Amino acid sequence: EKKVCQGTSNKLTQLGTFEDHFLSLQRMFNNCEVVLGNLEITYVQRNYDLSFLKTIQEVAGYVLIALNTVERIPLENLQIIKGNMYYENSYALAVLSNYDANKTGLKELPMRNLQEILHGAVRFSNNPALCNVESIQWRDIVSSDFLSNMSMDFQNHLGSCQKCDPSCPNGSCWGAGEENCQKLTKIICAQQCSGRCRGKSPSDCCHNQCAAGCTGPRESDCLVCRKFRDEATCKDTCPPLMLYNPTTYQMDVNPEGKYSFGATCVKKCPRNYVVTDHGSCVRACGADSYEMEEDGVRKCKKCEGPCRKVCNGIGIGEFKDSLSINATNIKHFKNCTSISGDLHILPVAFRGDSFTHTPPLDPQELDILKTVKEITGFLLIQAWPENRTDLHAFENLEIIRGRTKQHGQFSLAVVSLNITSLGLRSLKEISDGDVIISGNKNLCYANTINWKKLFGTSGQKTKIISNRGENSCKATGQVCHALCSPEGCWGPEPRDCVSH
Amino acid sequence: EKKVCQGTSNKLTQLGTFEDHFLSLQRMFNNCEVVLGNLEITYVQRNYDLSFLKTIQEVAGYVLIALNTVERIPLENLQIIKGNMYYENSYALAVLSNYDANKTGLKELPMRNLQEILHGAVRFSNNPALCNVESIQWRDIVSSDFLSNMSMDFQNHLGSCQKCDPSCPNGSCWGAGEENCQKLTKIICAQQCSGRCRGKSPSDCCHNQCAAGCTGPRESDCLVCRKFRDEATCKDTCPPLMLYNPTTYQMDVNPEGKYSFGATCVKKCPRNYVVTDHGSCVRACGADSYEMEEDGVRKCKKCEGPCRKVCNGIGIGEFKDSLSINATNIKHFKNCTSISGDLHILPVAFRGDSFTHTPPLDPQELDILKTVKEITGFLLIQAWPENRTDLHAFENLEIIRGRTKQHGQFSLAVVSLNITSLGLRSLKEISDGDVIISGNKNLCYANTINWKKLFGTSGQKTKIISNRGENSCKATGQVCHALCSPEGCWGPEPRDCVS
Amino acid sequence: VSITKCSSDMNGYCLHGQCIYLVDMSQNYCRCEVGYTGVRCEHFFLT
Amino acid sequence: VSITKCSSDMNGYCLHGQCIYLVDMSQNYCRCEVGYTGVRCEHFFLT
Ligand SMILES: *[C@@H]1O[C@H](CO)[C@@H](O)[C@H](O)[C@H]1NC(C)=O
Ligand SMILES: *[C@@H]1O[C@H](CO)[C@@H](O)[C@H](O)[C@H]1NC(C)=O
Repeated sequence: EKKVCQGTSNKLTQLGTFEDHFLSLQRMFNNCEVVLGNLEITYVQRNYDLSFLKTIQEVAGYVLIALNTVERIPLENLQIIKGNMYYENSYALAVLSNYDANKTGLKELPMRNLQEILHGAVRFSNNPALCNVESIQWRDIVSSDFLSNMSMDFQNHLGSCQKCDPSCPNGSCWGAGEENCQKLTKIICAQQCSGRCRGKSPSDCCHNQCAAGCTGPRESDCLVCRKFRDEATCKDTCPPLMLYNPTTYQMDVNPEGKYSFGATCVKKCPRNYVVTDHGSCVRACGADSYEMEEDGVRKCKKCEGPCRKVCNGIGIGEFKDSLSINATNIKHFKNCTSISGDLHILPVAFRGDSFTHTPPLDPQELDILKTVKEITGFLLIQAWPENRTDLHAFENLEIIRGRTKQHGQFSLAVVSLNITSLGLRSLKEISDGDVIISGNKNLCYANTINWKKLFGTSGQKTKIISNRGENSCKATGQVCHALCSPEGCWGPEPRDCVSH
Repeated sequence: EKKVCQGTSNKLTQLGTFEDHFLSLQRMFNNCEVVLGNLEITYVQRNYDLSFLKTIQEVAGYVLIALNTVERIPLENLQIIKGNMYYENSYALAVLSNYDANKTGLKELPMRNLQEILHGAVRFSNNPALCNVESIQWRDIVSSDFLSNMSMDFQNHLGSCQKCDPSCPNGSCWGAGEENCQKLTKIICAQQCSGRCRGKSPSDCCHNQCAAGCTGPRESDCLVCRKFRDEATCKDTCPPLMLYNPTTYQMDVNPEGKYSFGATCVKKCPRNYVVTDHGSCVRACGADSYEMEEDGVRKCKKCEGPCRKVCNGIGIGEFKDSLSINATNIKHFKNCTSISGDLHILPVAFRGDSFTHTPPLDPQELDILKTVKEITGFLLIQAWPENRTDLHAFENLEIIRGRTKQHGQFSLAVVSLNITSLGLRSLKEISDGDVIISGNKNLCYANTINWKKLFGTSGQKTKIISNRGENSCKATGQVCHALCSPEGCWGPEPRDCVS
Repeated sequence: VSITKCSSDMNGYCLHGQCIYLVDMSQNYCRCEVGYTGVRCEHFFLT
Repeated sequence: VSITKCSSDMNGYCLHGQCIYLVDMSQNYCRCEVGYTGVRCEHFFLT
């Protein structure tokens, strides 16, 4: 139910003049209150307003705050860093090098409501103008098992900051106002207590499935849920669809049983996803398993016999930190019919990347992908062999399911190409996600197809811009063949037509 | 872990003489620590030692202490009555009419360790010599709900019962001495306690899955586990074999994963029971599934499509409290090939019962049992058409899994028949449980078979008694056919040879 | 007397036993013969 | 004082951008052109 934003993993990388960087940060984290990836506050210059940061309450990955000459950063209601991915493989939060030429950088970081970081540590360094950050006691927030990798360059050369209000215990505050007092909920509980209490009162002690704390003892009163949430409650595991009966020694259906999707327990899995028999929504079935459709449900089933190659996507498994398909990994897709993930075709493959020790890619090897008919995630094509006129290698591709989408939105992207036509003759369904066709200076026939009949969800949009103008293509005769103009065409030839 | 015993459900029926009744009860509850069924202490007279009851620590069904004239029933270490089954549909513990003509009877019921009854109410009535038990504050022991309908009629006519020791709280005890004081783990608890408590202080609460109490404040500290016991840790559900990953939308393997067996969490399912992909040890796979042997274990596997019909046995489903297969229920066994449960054939079916409103059974309707090839439990045949010479309908029975046993011991009982041969031609395995063949006056061809080859679990026994003598069977020519192997025969004709 | 004989409308209740009437509970139970168990003396047990 | 520029060897680290050196971390990163995101100016971004 909570508003949702993806996040950024650009790390210390900048996008454009610092203006454009700020615009991208605002655009992404505007009205966002749960960050599904990483929160990255970088290159934020002074005289720029970071008001929208107030909405953020939860971050799954790491939070980086670096290179900011802006004075205040209002992450006031952020309550949890789940540390599902680290910065430098060790830090769940890192506020680094937020300083200026005249030592006039970051000054205020009123994170009054942060109480827990499940996994990871934090690191502070080169914080010359940051005030009152020294006072913070991080033994409360961070789990004990990480206190070792915990780095701490708490030193202030300026030393011109208002101290902590008497309402702040142990003189620990994130700022000035007594509202910035560091509320503590970890060790100051009781011996019997294990959950993060409200206070040293053993009565005011919280559930284990509580994360930051609680407003009441029961699990519905948890501030943040530790693992899963079911509607308004928090659970270690989502309620099973069927429970064991100790008396009858048999299985019996659970009424409160719901399916497992992400960190949520939902009564129905999303349509493009797969349902496992255990009762959870999965993005891909493991090896020796395949996807079928049975009685309205796409389900994983164990296979003995034909099956197929695993055919993991780019960014997954073998291709862990692979930017594009190329000679080092092109052989693994020999007879792949379904792609368990994403495909990225980038110019670096054809040029070659010495830094990743990648040799150039022969264009002719792309034909290996002719056998692919299904892609479970998204297909991004930013480079293509100049000599070819269409996306010939995907002539037999039939469906893209959009389980994983580029930037959380796009399942098909074809950009920056010299192709005259698309040639996706066998394409029939884009289950979810938007389709961008842009920057293709010689492309013409893309505007004839009614993409809405290839879409499986109301709301999927198509953005077709910055290609060869339709009037110019009509003038040059680059239009669909006349024997086949009911629905459109992927190119000039009758075969490239669709309805025919 | 703890020694178990099945239990009794005879209610207030008397089994033979008072001595025979006592002997059956002694056989049942000797050395027993966990009653998996009901604890029925009835018709136990004076000068009979009930000391073997001191070992009982847990009862899963109900406890019925009735019609006893014995002075003391030493249920000193009983801690929990789960109440999975109720007496008269409303009482978990019922102590009723324990007196004689001279109004002599039960005096001491020293249940100094009974702290909880999970489900069910309690009833005490017409016990005229019961001492000290009146003082017990059952509000600590019983659940809050069922407290609604608890029938307490305490009336010790004598009054010559010793008074509870002063140390007992609120003057409440189970008997004489500081020993038999009442122990409180519910009403004495702290404010807003999770479940129960070891002390009055707010830091003395128990974990919500502690049942009777706790030695400390942890889940491993519980005296009794509420739901599941994962090897000395009380838990709501056994650790799932696999865990969902919220970050990577895929399933992962749980190292702490654990199979379910009753209320216990076990690293491996027992021998004869079958494991589901859920990580649960069941006695029978559903009609949606079938049993097979993968990786050396029998597991449930989802059907290909054309599976075989599976039917619930006697005692379950539409056959809830049916004594035997009978003209009302025979229809539902038409095309079944596997029986999830038991099969009882009793003379009441052939004779007809007025009280269950059931007509007599047509004998040839038994013929619709020729389609049965597997029974997950036991086969109890106490009656058969007197003018048929073998068990015809069970000619195609192939396996008796014996996951459920009669009296907890027998998986095949053939009692009091005029059959001359067994005729169990297709039987190849009796997986577990002992076999009894008794009272069949005309039966031959029973000792010829090497029953050990049929058995699949070490320790299985054969008791063939009170049948037509082997010497008599051989004298007038009732020996296996010449074609039969030395391994034996089920009958006289050539098709009756074994294997 | 607290245990009596059942009325004639209860001849066939006890399959392998005799019928007894418990007055304190106003209910009809059975005294089973030797070697037989169950409320209505249904089953056969090895002594 | 807070950034510098990268060596000649790091010509192709930024696919669509210019290399930066960050002095406090002693690390190297990218300044991507308008419309390109990622640590190495990898993918094209919506607008
Ligand atoms: C009960 O068990 C003990 C040993 O465990 C044995 O000595 C005794 O004879 C047993 N009694 C009966 C009736 O089985
Ligand atoms: C006593 O209360 C229980 C509550 O579950 C109920 O099931 C039962 O029927 C009640 N007793 C009677 C005689 O109705």
